[PDB]
Amino acid sequence: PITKEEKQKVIQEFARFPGDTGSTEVQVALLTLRINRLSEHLKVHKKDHHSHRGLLMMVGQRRRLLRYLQREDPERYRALIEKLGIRG
Amino acid sequence: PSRKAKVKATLGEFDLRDYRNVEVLKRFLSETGKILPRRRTGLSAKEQRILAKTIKRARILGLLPFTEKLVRK
Amino acid sequence: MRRYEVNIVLNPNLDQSQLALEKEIIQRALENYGARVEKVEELGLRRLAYPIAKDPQGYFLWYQVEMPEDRVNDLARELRIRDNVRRVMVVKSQEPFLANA
Amino acid sequence: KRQVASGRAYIHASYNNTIVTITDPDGNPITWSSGGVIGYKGSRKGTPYAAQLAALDAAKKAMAYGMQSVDVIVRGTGAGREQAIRALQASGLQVKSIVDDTPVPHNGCRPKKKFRKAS
RNA sequence: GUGGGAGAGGGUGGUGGAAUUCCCGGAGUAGCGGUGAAAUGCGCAGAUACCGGGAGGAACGCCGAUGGCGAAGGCAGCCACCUGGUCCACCCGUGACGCUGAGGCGCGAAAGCGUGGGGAGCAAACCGGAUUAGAUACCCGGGUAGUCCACGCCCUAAACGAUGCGCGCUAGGUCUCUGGGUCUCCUGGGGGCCGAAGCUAACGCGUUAAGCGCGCCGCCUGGGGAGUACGGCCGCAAGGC
Ligand SMILES: [K+]
Ligand SMILES: [K+]
Ligand SMILES: [K+]
Ligand SMILES: [K+]
Ligand SMILES: [Mg+2]
Ligand SMILES: [Mg+2]
Ligand SMILES: [Mg+2]
Ligand SMILES: [Mg+2]
Ligand SMILES: [Mg+2]
Ligand SMILES: [Mg+2]
Ligand SMILES: [Mg+2]
Ligand SMILES: [Mg+2]
Ligand SMILES: [Mg+2]
Ligand SMILES: [Mg+2]
Ligand SMILES: [Mg+2]
Ligand SMILES: [Mg+2]
Ligand SMILES: [Mg+2]
Ligand SMILES: [Mg+2]
Ligand SMILES: [Mg+2]
Ligand SMILES: [Mg+2]
Ligand SMILES: [Mg+2]
Ligand SMILES: [Mg+2]
Ligand SMILES: [Mg+2]
Ligand SMILES: [Mg+2]
Ligand SMILES: [Mg+2]
Ligand SMILES: [Mg+2]
Ligand SMILES: [Mg+2]
Ligand SMILES: [Mg+2]
Ligand SMILES: [Mg+2]
Ligand SMILES: [Mg+2]
Ligand SMILES: [Mg+2]
Ligand SMILES: [Mg+2]
Ligand SMILES: [Mg+2]
Ligand SMILES: [Mg+2]
Ligand SMILES: [Mg+2]
Ligand SMILES: [Mg+2]
Ligand SMILES: [Mg+2]
Ligand SMILES: [Mg+2]
Ligand SMILES: [Mg+2]
Ligand SMILES: [Mg+2]
Ligand SMILES: [Mg+2]
Ligand SMILES: [Mg+2]
Ligand SMILES: [Mg+2]
Ligand SMILES: [Mg+2]
Ligand SMILES: [Mg+2]
Ligand SMILES: [Mg+2]
Ligand SMILES: [Mg+2]
Ligand SMILES: [Mg+2]
Ligand SMILES: [Mg+2]
Ligand SMILES: [Mg+2]
Ligand SMILES: [Mg+2]
Repeated sequence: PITKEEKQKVIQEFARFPGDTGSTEVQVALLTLRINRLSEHLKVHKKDHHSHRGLLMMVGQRRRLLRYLQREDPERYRALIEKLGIRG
Repeated sequence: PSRKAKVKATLGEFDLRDYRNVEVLKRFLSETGKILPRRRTGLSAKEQRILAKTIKRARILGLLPFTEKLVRK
Repeated sequence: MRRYEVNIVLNPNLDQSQLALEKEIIQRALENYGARVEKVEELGLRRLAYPIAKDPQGYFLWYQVEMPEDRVNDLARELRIRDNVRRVMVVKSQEPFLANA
Repeated sequence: KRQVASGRAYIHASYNNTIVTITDPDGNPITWSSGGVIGYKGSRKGTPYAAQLAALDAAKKAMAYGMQSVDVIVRGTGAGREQAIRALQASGLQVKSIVDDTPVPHNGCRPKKKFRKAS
């Protein structure tokens, strides 16, 4: 699964400031971790579709958050994409 | 109407999730190996739901019977 | 590293040497999969509710352990090879749910 | 000629026929009877009176082996079960216990169309 | 975000007992089965009924419910692993990042198709027995594809709440599932019943709206012809849109 230590690690890694737990960067990083975990889970067990739907929903949410970041501040958007390695 | 006695009222403090305790789960079974309904046990929804799986575990372990034979018919 | 409980029902007709060998193999398999034992309860032979392996009784063993999850099933198989061992049930440890309190 | 003097009695009662099989305490049969053993041939075998006749006939056949006490075992829901019970109860044979052991499945096999709308 | 909660939610592997069928052995005899009544059928190559053992496939009795979960189809032995959704408490963080959604894409009961496997029970077609004026049926004895599994297709339905999604507002009473709390009770989410105002042609709906409003998509314009023809797209085909 996803233990609390890894969650706190990624949160403190992508935190805009000490105490930030809900900024756009943190949410996108957490969604990216969950998406990679679900993709590794779906490489095997490829007959599971109910989790495939959740994967689609998480991808859509991450895309919407990245679109908001692109609209507001493109610099932090590019920095987030460079740190996470997204969009291919 | 099952006005004889309730298994919970006829018992004290016990663990519902304990699948190894046989002398307590025997009381929750009928004359046959079947599981007593809600009216006989007097438990709640969550209590009955936990009791079902614990009785199934005790059956698989070989402690509780899956079915018995009726006597004095 | 999760906490589990292992129930092992085996042949009650085994003598002390054969039972010692079976328990030795059990402990060896537990060490081979890294299962730290916290406590143990050996209830001995007890009367079964239905005949298992043509035997109305069975010798019970219980082990509260802590081990990595990824090999839990892989451990259970190892415990089913012994012909004397006839029942193996591994259950994740859960807090007791008391009723009529 | 075995001189059992104590055994069991299985009663297989169905809507079409009731058959009584008297066995030893280990299950091996000794004598038996049914509606077809009596003069009844067709549907009259699914009759409580026919079940009584079959039970009494099996009991008298067991008297040849000198049996006194029995353990009755009931299987199947059919017209004539209780009549065979009461027939064996007062027939010279001492009935020690009555046990219903009708084999009920756990929804394993699919029944015929006659027994559908269930599982 | 933190801390908790319930669940047949999904995938994979393993595993349990009852039962059916078959096989082996023991024991045992004149029929079993089946129907309104019968016959086909099976039985002296020893059946049915009984006991023990073995094999195999399929489905999970009681729990179990007017219950729960899921977006829908749908999900019911047990254990483990992987995994999705969801609810509550704290008022912690981001600071309108929202709603809907033509196309597109994916999922999609059963039946059906392909390849391979499996095949106990059930069973289209079919082989018979009855019934009948006739019985290409209902009833009875058999029985293949199939039902099962893996992979790939097929896109249908009384796919039903015959009620698209989201939000706000508008009396309550009662039953229940699930949390939280000062735990007679209050508060939140979910499943039912009765009902204020109101709506409706009526039946009925009524904080789970079919009421009052708003946003967006889909669809309707008499019946038959007809979900047919032609065209296009998709499909191995059946066929579907
Ligand atoms: K004949
Ligand atoms: K329901
Ligand atoms: K074939
Ligand atoms: K409470
Ligand atoms: Mg073994
Ligand atoms: Mg008959
Ligand atoms: Mg499940
Ligand atoms: Mg034989
Ligand atoms: Mg036959
Ligand atoms: Mg035949
Ligand atoms: Mg013949
Ligand atoms: Mg002969
Ligand atoms: Mg048979
Ligand atoms: Mg047998
Ligand atoms: Mg076979
Ligand atoms: Mg039920
Ligand atoms: Mg729901
Ligand atoms: Mg439905
Ligand atoms: Mg605030
Ligand atoms: Mg601020
Ligand atoms: Mg939407
Ligand atoms: Mg669409
Ligand atoms: Mg389909
Ligand atoms: Mg199908
Ligand atoms: Mg096929
Ligand atoms: Mg095939
Ligand atoms: Mg058949
Ligand atoms: Mg037929
Ligand atoms: Mg015919
Ligand atoms: Mg006519
Ligand atoms: Mg004629
Ligand atoms: Mg066959
Ligand atoms: Mg074919
Ligand atoms: Mg419906
Ligand atoms: Mg609809
Ligand atoms: Mg209409
Ligand atoms: Mg409510
Ligand atoms: Mg009403
Ligand atoms: Mg009015
Ligand atoms: Mg009215
Ligand atoms: Mg609605
Ligand atoms: Mg509304
Ligand atoms: Mg017209
Ligand atoms: Mg039309
Ligand atoms: Mg028209
Ligand atoms: Mg059509
Ligand atoms: Mg058409
Ligand atoms: Mg055309
Ligand atoms: Mg074509
Ligand atoms: Mg056709
Ligand atoms: Mg055709």
